[PDB]
Amino acid sequence: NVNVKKLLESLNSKSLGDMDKDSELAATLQKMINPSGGDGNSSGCALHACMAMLGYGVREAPVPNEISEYMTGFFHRHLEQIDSEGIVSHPNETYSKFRERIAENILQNTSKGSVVMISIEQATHWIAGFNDGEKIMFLDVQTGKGFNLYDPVEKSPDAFVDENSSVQVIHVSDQEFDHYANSSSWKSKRLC
Repeated sequence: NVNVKKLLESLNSKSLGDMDKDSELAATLQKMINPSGGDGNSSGCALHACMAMLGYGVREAPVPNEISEYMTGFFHRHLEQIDSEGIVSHPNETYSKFRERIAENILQNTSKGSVVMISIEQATHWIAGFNDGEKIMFLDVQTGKGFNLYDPVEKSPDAFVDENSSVQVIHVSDQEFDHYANSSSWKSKRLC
């Protein structure tokens, strides 16, 4: 049974930059949460990443035919935030700087140990964010990457972000995460 505290300890002892940390954790979680390497709707992976980082457990994300159990209606209280402008890239902004700037917004509006669901360009793609107290870790546990904007190719930290790129930071409530935790659907998802 997967102990997330001990993954973080181990990881945070490494002389790796923050992006590489995120990338390592996410690749590790991807194998557990998305073993099938599915590439459809990423919201369930991102939610399962959130659940894992909050200490509820590491479970396999719903596959497409399990979406209708719970994920189908998950965001109903957040539809306006998901459609809003959110945080828009600046011209000539590198991936690393846009990341840092997203991170600062999240760190200012969230408390330590919290998580957020991050919509990329109005739900074009979902990633997760974990506030460890000093920094935000960005986790794409569907594809096994840290911060990305759902480009069809990998992007280095010094690549330029395309104009008008955006993310919407969705503050899913502690109630919403707990509700999921107490559902049949979560409980039938395979532990590990």
